[PDB]
Amino acid sequence: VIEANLSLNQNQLASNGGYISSQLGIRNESCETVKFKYWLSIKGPEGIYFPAKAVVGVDTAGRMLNVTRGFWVPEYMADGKYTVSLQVVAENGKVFKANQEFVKGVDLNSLPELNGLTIDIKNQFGINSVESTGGFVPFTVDLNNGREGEANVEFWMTAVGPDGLIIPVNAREKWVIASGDTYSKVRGINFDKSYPAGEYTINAQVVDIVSGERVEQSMTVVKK
Amino acid sequence: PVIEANLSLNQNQLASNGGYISSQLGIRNESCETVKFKYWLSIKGPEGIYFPAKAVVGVDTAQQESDALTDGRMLNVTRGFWVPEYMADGKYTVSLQVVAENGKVFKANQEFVKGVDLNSLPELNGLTIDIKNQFGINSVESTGGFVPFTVDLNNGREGEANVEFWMTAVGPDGLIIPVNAREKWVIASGDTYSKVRGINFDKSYPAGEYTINAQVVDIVSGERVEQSMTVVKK
Ligand SMILES: [Cl-]
Repeated sequence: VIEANLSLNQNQLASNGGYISSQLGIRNESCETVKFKYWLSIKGPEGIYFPAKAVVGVDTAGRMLNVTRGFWVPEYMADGKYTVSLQVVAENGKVFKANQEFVKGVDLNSLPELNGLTIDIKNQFGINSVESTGGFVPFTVDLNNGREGEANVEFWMTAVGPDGLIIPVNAREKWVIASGDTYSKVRGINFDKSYPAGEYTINAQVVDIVSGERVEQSMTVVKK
Repeated sequence: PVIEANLSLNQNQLASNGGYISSQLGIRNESCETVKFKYWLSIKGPEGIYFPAKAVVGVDTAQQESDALTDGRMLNVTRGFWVPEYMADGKYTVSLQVVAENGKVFKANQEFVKGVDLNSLPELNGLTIDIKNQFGINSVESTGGFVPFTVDLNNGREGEANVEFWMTAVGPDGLIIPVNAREKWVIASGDTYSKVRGINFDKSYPAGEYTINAQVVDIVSGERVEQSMTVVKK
């Protein structure tokens, strides 16, 4: 019905930021013509959300839409990982999204880290959705202390979902991790049948309580 | 309304060094029959902070377990949490949330502040930020509606303020809808920048909660302040 595609000309910025040029493709492939609205937005660390392209309505009367849109990422924005999202909502309510990530001030293919303490938190089996009748999704957590000295860390997780829900996934834990050691666990969330349908962001936070620096890791699961 | 939830905090104002907040949680069954539900207490704060009220000494292995209340009866529990110094100064929302077995959601929220005054506008060092749902429209019909917001930035500094401003609506299905494009304003000392910007919720947008999120940046100091307001599409 609609196929959305997003390409970024570049994916890695230095700490001072820079310019990213986006190529947007929206294809109406089906037999019927289609009306939709679309826009381009960015999500980043520290609760940053910002627009790159305003809401525009399109009636494919179908064609193929190709648009280039760039945006500046200023130095003041936090170093870390950002997600650019081309979003389309069709007249019938169907939602289509094409996302791409860029990083600022950190390496694209490295684990997030707090000055030598690396944070490896993953959706263990890559389960991106669960049935409306319920399902369970396990996550792996590995905090590896690559420093010469000990790391004093705090860790927790919530599920930020529909209807303003913020569901606890992992209570606040505190660990003193020796040099060279790793804190490892697997933690799952059971999505009970009663939880509302929609998108949940599994939000993991790790803090070095000595430096006071905090790193967040966000992972999406949809309940159908 | 099967369930009635209530929350109170023992204090609503912390210094920048943080502190300890005790909460009183009340969940009453108003229905004529037994109700089964799950409930939890969570906190949302500045800089994208979200955290659960619970802290454990070792490894958290607990499940989110259901409770039940027979006709007329009530659950009263107390929960406390530490707000560490490292957490950003600003406004926090504590939310008691209840999900009944039937899928119905009930919430009771209270706010506290850390390192800022309780009854004062959000501010960037003398530049105050006053952003409001203009007519107090908290929801729109599933068939669509429009909600205007007032924006007033008062520069109480001695020199001019250089700011960047934008708004989005963070909604269901991972939507982040542009509301106000990124603009840069130069505001003289003593002046107020005022505008009105609204968002049209098209009929086609998904039902559920939208957080209208306004962000203001002092582009000289690099400091950023957010203001979040909720609109529900039925
Ligand atoms: Cl205290």
